[PDB]
Amino acid sequence: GAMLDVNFFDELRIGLATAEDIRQWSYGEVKKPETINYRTLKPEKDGLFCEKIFGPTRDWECYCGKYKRVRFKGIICERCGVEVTRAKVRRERMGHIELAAPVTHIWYFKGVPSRLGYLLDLAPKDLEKIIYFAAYVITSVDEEMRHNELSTLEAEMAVERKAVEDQRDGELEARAQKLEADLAELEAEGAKADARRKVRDGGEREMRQIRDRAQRELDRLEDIWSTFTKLAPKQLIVDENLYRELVDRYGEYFTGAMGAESIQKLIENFDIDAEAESLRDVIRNGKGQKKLRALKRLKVVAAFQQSGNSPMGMVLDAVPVIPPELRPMVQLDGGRFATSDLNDLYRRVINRNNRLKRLIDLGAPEIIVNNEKRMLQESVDALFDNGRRGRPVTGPGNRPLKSLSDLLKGKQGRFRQNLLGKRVDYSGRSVIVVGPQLKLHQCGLPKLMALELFKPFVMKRLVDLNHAQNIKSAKRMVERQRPQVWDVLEEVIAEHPVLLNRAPTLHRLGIQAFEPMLVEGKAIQLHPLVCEAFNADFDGDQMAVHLPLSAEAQAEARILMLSSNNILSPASGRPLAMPRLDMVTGLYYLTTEVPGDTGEYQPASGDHPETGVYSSPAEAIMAADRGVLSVRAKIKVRLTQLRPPVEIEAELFGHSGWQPGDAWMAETTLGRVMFNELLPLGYPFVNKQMHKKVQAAIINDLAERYPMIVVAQTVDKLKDAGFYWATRSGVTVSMADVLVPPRKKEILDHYEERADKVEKQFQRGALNHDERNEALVEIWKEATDEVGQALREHYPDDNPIITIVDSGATGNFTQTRTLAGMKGLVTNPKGEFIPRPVKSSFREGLTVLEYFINTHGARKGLADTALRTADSGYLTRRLVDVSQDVIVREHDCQTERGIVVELAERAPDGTLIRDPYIETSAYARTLGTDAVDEAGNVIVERGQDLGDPEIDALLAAGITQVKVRSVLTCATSTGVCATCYGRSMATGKLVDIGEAVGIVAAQSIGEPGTQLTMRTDITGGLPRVQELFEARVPRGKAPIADVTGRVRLEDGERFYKITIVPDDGGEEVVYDKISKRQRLRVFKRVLSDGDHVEVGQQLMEGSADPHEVLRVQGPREVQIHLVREVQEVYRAQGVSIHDKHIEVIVRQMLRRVTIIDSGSTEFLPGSLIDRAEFEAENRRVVAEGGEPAAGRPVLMGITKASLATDSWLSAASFQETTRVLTDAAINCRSDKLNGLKENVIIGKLIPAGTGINRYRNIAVQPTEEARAAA
Amino acid sequence: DRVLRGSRLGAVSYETDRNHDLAPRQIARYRTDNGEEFEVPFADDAEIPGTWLCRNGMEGTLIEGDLPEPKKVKPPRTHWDMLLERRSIEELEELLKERLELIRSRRRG
DNA sequence: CGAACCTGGTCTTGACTCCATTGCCGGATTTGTATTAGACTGGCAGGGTTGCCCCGAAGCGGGCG
DNA sequence: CGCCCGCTTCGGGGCAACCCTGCCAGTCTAATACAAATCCGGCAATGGAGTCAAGACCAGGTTCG
Ligand SMILES: [Mg+2]
Ligand SMILES: [Zn+2]
Ligand SMILES: [Zn+2]
Repeated sequence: GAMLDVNFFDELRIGLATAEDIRQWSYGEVKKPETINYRTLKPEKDGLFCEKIFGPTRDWECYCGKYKRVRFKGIICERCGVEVTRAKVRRERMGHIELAAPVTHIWYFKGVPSRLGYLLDLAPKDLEKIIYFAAYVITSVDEEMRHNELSTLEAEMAVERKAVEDQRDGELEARAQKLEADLAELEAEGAKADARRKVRDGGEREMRQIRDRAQRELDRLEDIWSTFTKLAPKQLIVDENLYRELVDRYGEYFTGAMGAESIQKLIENFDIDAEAESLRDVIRNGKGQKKLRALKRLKVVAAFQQSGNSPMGMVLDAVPVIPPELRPMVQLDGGRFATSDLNDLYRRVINRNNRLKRLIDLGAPEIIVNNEKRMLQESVDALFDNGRRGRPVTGPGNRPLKSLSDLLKGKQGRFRQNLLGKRVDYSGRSVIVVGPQLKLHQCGLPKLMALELFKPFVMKRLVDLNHAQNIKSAKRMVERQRPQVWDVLEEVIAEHPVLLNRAPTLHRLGIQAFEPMLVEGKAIQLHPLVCEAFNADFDGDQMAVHLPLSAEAQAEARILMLSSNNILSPASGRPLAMPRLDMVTGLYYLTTEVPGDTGEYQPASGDHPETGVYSSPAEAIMAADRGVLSVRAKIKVRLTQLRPPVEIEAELFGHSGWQPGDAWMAETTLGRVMFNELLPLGYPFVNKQMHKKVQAAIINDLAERYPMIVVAQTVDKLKDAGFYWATRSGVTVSMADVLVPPRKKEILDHYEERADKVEKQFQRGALNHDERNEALVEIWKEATDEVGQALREHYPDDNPIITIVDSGATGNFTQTRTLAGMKGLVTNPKGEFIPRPVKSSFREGLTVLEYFINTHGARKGLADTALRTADSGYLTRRLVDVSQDVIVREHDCQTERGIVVELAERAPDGTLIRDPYIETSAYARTLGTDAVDEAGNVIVERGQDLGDPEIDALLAAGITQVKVRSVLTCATSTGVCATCYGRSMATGKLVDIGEAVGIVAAQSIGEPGTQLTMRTDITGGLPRVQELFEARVPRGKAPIADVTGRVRLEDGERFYKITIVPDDGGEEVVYDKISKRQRLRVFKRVLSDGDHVEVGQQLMEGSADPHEVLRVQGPREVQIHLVREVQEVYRAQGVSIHDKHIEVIVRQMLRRVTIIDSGSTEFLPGSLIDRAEFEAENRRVVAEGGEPAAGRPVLMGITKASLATDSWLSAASFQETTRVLTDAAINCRSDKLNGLKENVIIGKLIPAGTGINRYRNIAVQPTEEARAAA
Repeated sequence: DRVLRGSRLGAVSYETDRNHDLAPRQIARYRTDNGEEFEVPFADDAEIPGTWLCRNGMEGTLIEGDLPEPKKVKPPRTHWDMLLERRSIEELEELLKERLELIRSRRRG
């Protein structure tokens, strides 16, 4: 392959390296622990920075200086030895260290599960005793020599133990003679009867301990004989004395060593093929623990068998050295140098290796040499991963050092810190301010910042206008800011878009492309209608300006990422250019209608005419500037430029009233006429009161039917009118405008009496401590509701606090209830309710204890908001890597499978009541089947977008279920087709053939988190969503049924006992350990005994695990279950997410199948493989003799799905980089670079959007007619 | 205080990266003891050394059979040197006889 | 129409100066190596409290050739 | 008799957001004795590289007969 790495790539094949690869990579052999001469500051020879080994530090100069130009290149100076070349080969040239003793690699030993352990069938607890020189290991044994000198050496053993017994009856005879001397000197004199036999007890105790001596050494000899009989390879001889005696008496017949060279000898003497087939035979016949361990070893054994990898590289003989510029020793200004913390580890390895080499050369005893080899092993282990095994090797200040494994792991490795997210040039940031005079596609830009962004552009341009002699005078002219540079700067800015990042970029609209314009000041002026997409209030938020350069980049910014082209959501298609907040209030006051206002239409006659008609809105505006007409009075104008509503159009004109000439009268207000002049000519008259939902529906209709530029101009006009009438609306806040409810004291007394009676009944022992708390909680909830109700009925409509709320601008009604009235119940730090409760509004001012109670809930909510965010961003991070490979490849899969939609379920009396969640579950979908009813005609044919009018047509015709396509059953190979994905929710049209819909899906799911509280043992929020996507077993596990029938209900000891009575029958499924802390499932009534359950009826109440409903009710029902169960949470927070995003994620969950039977082809049982590979393998192996591998569908969580991907590069860059990297290195798993993070990493063009070859290889020529006319 | 900025200990020059002509140069072949071949491009007018530390790292001689007789140096100092410079031959021979008759009187009695 | 000029350089020749560039050659300094004879004989010593999840290891009660 | 295996528990690695904002961490037997290497300071062979003075030498633009 390419060594200087020109951009031609097809693969990226990792592999376990060998010593003949390592000493072929190198250009030298570093053999001294020196870096730089202390006095001349030049690198040492044969050190860690030697210019002979690693290349010159100076461009085209040798070390002795005898060659100093380009004309001497490629050659080597015959004295210094330094190859004269360019001085960036020190970035790339490597070196190696020839070790004096072999050393095991740490990743294949220490990280669980251990790979040397599974390869050799050794325990890690006992393998650590081998490679750290703590225990011996037998690496070979002679068979037939033991087979006959077993007899000869047991004869010798009998001779030895008979000589032992010669010594032992010498002991017996000698103490027998001394004991008869004890007789002849104890019973021959005058003495005491017990003191004459204390010497009798003495010599007998001597023989007891002496036969203990002889017995223990005979047991030692028996032990060493049993060990020599049962000696075998892969055995461990602990107890040094036994090994030494065993060697020097039985020094033939076996070889046995200690440490990494012995492990290397075992890897030399190891048939992988017969070992592998023995494991195949064990999984062919075994059971239980043996079969599970046989699978877990067959994994790595067949991994080393299938590839061309010898497993000899797991021990290591030559260690390579990273180039000097990657571990650079840079000096700061002032001689305080900066080493790179790898230099010390290499110095430790070089020192210990040279010390080992001199010890072996000098001749040293075995203790010193094995201590030195253990030190060498620990040095290499610290080099590859410091902190892995034992104490991390510290530096000064007790700071653990940074080894090679710590350059990749975690957030500060190369992957998450420098491969994916880079600091970029042509950039800048500032604080933002509101820009209410800008157009939608414009933005502010401070000129003192633009002059530094566009500095090469303005440099070229004011060279071109002869304002500078050359480039250098132009640069100095820029740096002094001579005032014609601003006039040049306008020309270089105009029509050249910039990007506006805002961290944290939660979803796709965090980066948009605006046309810049110059603004006095130093703060970026942002247009106000993108605050909702950016989630940008003006509390001091800051936004980053980028700058696209190339023609492709400017076209992408101008066409894809422009502001006015991205109005709607990506998620639910509602507008985000919708005028919110202030603007909305303004429009509300502009279209509201006041009865009894100045200048109404009254038809009163007899004395005077009606005085309400106005011939034109021009006359109406003149009568409004004079103080006659209010803006909000009901009059009868005669319009000629506005399209009447559908009933009046069909009345006055029937079929074709074209509006620019026609005239028609209407009783409206003047405000609604001025409002409808903002909307375009084709749009009908509205004549309502501009609630925020009404404006959302208007902009959704106007975006679904008109082109985009009309939508942008209409939204801009609504912004201008909304601000201008928001100033006039008079919405102020004064404490005279916060009215208190007059009946409040009576309400508080009436509930205070009930609180007093509950407290009295607790004091008289009629109920315990918890039930009185529950009674008080319910009473004060009732009090809160009554105070809020009286407050709601007390206010007028033109009270500005209730006007802001009931317009829909901002704020719910509970905030008005807490401004005036009652705060209510305030929570505990644990989560319960404080039973006091707070009875003062914030207008009246709280007391000390009430405020101290409120602080609990406030700080709890704020800290919970912080932690959730971290969790919501992390969930998004996981989901992006899960669905990074769902990109739209084909126009049409052309299947016929597809899901059904509930779609306005049946009324009991019998109508078509509309299902409320249709917009998330039915719209923007393409039918696979047709709509037919009562053997009638077709209604909606195959493959239609199925928007609002055709849903209205289906509900008019009277059907309830349509079979529609989905991205669950798109039958394309790699990612979905287009027509299964349906309408792209951002465009309004059909999805393109380059979209990365997995990323849009992941961002729209984990985008609106944050704000997703919890509740008052089912998990009910963001951790519930997370355990759904992780496919966990839930906390409140409620088991589901397995077959129909009546139930065998029983309340056992302190918890339940439920069993299903079968109907064929068969074996009864027994559910024993169901807690009484749970509840039984209620439906339609509670679960009663003898009731007939379904096949997968949920028995108890809580959360069903998706594994069990997969195993019982298959893939379809677990898809329905997951979608319903996630959308239940998001509807509980009231967040519109369309289901196809969740379907994109669930389709990534249900890819793989498991292997319960190998068939006879390549598939290990329990392993998880992709479904398409499984089917293609069965299609290959039905020929050449037919056997099926048996497959079952699995539902796996999203971590394991992301880590068991095909490309090792993405799975290394995601998480668990060490283990992913080491088993990819074992499997020799070649990447194909076909994914989506990999092309981001290696810098080439990603295969989505404008990167795919359907758009990247467009030939663009001038047409021949205009060519001839040119 | 200042600043931060730092430099690698070395200069970065920039000239024409021309490739059409260079200084013409030879190719010599050195050989280790264990059959390894290495090619080293020396310049033309350059006294080519007889031995050369190769890419492998062990000392390699040239493939031309001249063998200029490098006259390899003495062994530095041995335990025999540190013993002989503080004792004498008749004393060491006396001790040799003492251990000789010691293993004799041990063995045959 | 020719004479004589004086001046654009064009180039060379010789004489003189200066200056790098080895070449010894000797002293200064710099770095490596060796050697010190009473006896001296198994480390300090510190931290560490989140929570959750997945998985693998050691062990204990349960039966059994 | 001693023999082995199914659940339990103990332990152990991995992860926990994102913009800016910061800027340089420690300690004791002590010297001689000699030799190779290195370096640096000063004349001494230069001859090459530059510099000036002088002139010969044209062959063409400027002026008198
Ligand atoms: Mg903010
Ligand atoms: Zn050199
Ligand atoms: Zn499809």
